Amino acid sequence: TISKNNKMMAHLNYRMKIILQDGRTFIGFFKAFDKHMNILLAECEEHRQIEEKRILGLVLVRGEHIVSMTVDGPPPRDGGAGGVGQAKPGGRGMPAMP
Amino acid sequence: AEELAAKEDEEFNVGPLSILTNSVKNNHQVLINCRNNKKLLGRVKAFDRHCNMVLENVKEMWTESVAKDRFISKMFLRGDSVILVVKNPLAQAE
Amino acid sequence: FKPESGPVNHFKSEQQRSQKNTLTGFVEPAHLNEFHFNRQIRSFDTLGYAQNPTAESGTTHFVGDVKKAEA
Amino acid sequence: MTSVGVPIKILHEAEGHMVTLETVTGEVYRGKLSEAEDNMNCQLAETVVTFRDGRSHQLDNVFIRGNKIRFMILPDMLKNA
Amino acid sequence: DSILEEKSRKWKQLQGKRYSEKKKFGMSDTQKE
Amino acid sequence: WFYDHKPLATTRFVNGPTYRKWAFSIPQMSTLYRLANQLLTDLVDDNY
Amino acid sequence: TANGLALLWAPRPFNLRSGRTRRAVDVPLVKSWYREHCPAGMPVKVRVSYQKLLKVFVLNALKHRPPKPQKRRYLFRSFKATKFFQTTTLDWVEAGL
Amino acid sequence: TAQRFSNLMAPTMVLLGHEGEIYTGAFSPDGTCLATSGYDQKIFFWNVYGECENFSTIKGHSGAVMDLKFTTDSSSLVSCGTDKSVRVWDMETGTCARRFRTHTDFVNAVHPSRRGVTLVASASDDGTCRVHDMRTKEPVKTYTNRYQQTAVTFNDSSDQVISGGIDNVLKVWDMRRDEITYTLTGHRDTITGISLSPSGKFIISNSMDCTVRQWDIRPFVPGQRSVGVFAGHNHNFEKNLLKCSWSPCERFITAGSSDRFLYVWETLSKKIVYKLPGHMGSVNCTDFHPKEPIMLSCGSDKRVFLGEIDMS
Amino acid sequence: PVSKKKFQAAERFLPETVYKKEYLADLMDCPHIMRNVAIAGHLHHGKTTFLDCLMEQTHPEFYRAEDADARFTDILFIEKQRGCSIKSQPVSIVAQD
RNA sequence: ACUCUGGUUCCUCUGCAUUUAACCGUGAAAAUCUUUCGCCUUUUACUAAAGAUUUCCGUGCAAAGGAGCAUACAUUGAGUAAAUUUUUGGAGUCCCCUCGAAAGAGCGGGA
Ligand SMILES: Nc1nc2c(ncn2[C@@H]2O[C@H](COP(=O)(O)OP(=O)(O)OP(=O)(O)O)[C@@H](O)[C@H]2O)c(=O)[nH]1
Ligand SMILES: [Mg+2]
Ligand SMILES: [Mg+2]
Repeated sequence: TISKNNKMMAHLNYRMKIILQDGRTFIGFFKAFDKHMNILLAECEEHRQIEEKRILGLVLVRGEHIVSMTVDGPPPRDGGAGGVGQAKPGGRGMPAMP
Repeated sequence: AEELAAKEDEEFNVGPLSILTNSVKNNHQVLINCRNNKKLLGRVKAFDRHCNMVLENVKEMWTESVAKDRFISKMFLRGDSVILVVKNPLAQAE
Repeated sequence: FKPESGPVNHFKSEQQRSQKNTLTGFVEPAHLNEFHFNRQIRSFDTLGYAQNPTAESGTTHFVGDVKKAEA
Repeated sequence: MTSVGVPIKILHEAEGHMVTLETVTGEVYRGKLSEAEDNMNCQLAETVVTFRDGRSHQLDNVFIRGNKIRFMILPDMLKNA
Repeated sequence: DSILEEKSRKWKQLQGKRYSEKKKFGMSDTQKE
Repeated sequence: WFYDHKPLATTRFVNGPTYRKWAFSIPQMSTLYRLANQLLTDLVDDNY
Repeated sequence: TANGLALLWAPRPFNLRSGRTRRAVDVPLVKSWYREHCPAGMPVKVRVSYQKLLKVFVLNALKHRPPKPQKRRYLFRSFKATKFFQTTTLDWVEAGL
Repeated sequence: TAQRFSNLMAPTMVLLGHEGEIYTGAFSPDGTCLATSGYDQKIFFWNVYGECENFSTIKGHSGAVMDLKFTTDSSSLVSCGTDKSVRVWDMETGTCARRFRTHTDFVNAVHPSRRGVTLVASASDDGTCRVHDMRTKEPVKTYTNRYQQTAVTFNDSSDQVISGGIDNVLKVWDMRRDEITYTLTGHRDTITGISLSPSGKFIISNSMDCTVRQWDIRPFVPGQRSVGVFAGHNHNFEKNLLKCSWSPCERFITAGSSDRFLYVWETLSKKIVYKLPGHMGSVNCTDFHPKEPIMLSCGSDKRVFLGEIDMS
Repeated sequence: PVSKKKFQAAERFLPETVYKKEYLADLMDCPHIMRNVAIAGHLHHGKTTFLDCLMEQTHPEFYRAEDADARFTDILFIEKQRGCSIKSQPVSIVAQD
């Protein structure tokens, strides 16, 4: 998946939950990475067991400390176009009959 | 890409890695000491400069203290955990 | 399509009673397939028979020398 | 320059803004990132250090070695660059 | 068979000539020589 | 080719028989610039 | 290289190496001559004719009106498109006669 | 003033812009739009309401589009043509999601599976029914019949493929057996269209013999499967593949007609309820709006007629 | 009433840019990362035509003619006609070092 | 992994080429109307300027269809291939005090 360059983006912009080697859990929208597995998380938060929450912001995690990451949530979200004809109202002309 | 994955195997004829070289081709069990303070005893069937190995027919033992052990049919070991590899005197050539 | 009730004029002929739009019949625009239209002309011209052009043709499936059409 | 991954480029655009970074020993430094490097060595001006016990000091400058940074909090606007 | 066999031939010929590539929509706008 | 009717029309230097575009080399353009010289202005800029 | 450096300051079209073709009628071979000042010795006959040609040019350019973005009425294509006209190739003096 | 039956802008609407014989037309199951195509190869989309503006026009076929159906969730349009190809058009993207390039002759009809995994049954002048699964390039099933097949549908459970053609007999192919489990015999001439009732109990099948026969396709039937025969319409020398369709309440049936009239029959009595004039050539395809009493009819005259009917 | 008295260039729309506009607006809060720069010199020493390059780099749809200077910042029609910059025009852009 | 297409040259149709400083035209015609100058026993044909519209010889691009020539599957839009201090070849493990049934946590301390 990730870093297979034809599918580099395989989890980009997903909401992902990141576990660090100190046992912290960060959560955020994973939207960049590096060859050193550095990652940049937008709208990031941290979570701990009791569940305790804190807001961080745009977090850059140095890759050295990442244990693992998982998909937490979908990316945010929002017959084509053309045309030639017209569709004025009308009525049925009566034809001939036998 | 793969050129430096194939050229690698020259130095292992003579370097300290020879205990792995003999462990493979003559099929000696080796008692690979690892981090986690655990011992793996098994026949290496491949290895590399980084000291990865694939182990057949493994006995894992440690103290938990009371002795506990686990049997693993096949394993890949990441070489960064390898402290110390020993040709086990409790085994032989096979 | 409910038929007109009552008798019919003795004086007017069937030609004169007929539904019409011009002096001689009911002209109306049409859209045939150009290929099949040409096929039917040439069958009538060359063979003497063609498939019937009428809408609601009923039993009269062939026109012209119908004996050849069936044979 | 030669290409380098987006996280490092964004770090160079975090220069001149306030940042917060936590070191592997646990201390949290908030300051203004006056310089960054491709190895993510950081110079913080105007720094406030927060120890894990919650005490704090001001520090006029700090250099933190790149491989001793656990994570940073960049500013928000860099998501538009 | 043979009655359906003849009808199978007829349908092949009629459809092919009708939907011929040489008669699809836009063609027969001949160039003056 | 200098005195053909539509010179170069069939060659690579012009788009084709419709004769709508041309793309010359500097040996061509400089030989032509010489041959035109009796008709051309000596002025190098509009300031005159 | 010395020739290329010369072409850069050449009169148009020679500062171009590429472009669209023009109609033979469009190319006014002498127009550069009367745009610039009349040579010092030319008779009054000639000096006046320079001014008069200049006047035509100034009147043309003053009353330009740029061309309408409108449909191209191809008269002769509409003629070529009917059974009544055929095409061939002729010597110009034959077609002229 | 007069009675009204729908949100149509007028009791009859005439939709204009096609450039050739309109062979096929279908409503979106959600009722928002309808799609129409034919010899002009473009596929025109029309809103059912308001100005009925031609809001989109898909292009891509290199041949006449012989048949055209929406998938049941309305997210995709299946279409097939004389370019030997079935195509699935994504509605939100307007783009060819899949192109089942595997038929060897003209594809006459297409029908998507009603539910479950999306499968596309198709029938062709190569004599084969094929069922294409979106997930594979290769077809799931190829059912070689000996003679050209002109019409196809699944059953409602999407596990039998029903087809008809030059041999006049309808085949019913059972997709777990890969055999014809039974045939429906009774048409005197080649079949031009087959359509499956909303409940799936019945099919109609139109034929060049100028009859529509209703067949009972339920697994058990205690006797003869021929339910009834409708008549009134006519097939002319153009030999168009005149389609047929079901009212969404099943009380009414339609078929295309060469006599210019849009025919509606009542399913129970077999009486003609509507024989609407107004086309000027073969009414090739007819369909009902899925939620509201509106009739679609598509002519060889390049005209589409939308209009209200009293579905009493 | 339709007195087309235009005397300066005016853009109906915002042009596209390489940077997002929101990044420009947000950089305004940080005076460490901005510079206020005059460009000066003699007449016709290339000032405006230099700004044309920065415009072309930051605005993908910005058109430079192959044979005339765009002079984006000469917005007055008299500056267009006189061919010289007459009044100073500011241009704020985001640019990478 | 999906659908997307053979190059060239030519013909013809359709659409667009108004935010003009300026330019579809690095060239340059004719007409009509309104007005003002000069011819003049009248009108036409005119003089030479303004303003407003037209016609005519031409121009560009996009898109579609066809017609000739010789012939090639890649490639577009969507998306592939480094064990020596700063990341991806281990400074890792183990043991006491505290709160608490429960398991962690202190810049806690020790090997
Ligand atoms: N050779 C050459 N000429 C240039 C270059 N840049 C600009 N010019 C020309 O120099 C003239 C002046 O360019 P401008 O951009 O108008 O210079 P400017 O200084 O802004 O003019 P003012 O602002 O009015 O003083 C024009 O004729 C340009 O074509 C250049 O890089 N090389
Ligand atoms: Mg300037
Ligand atoms: Mg008189």
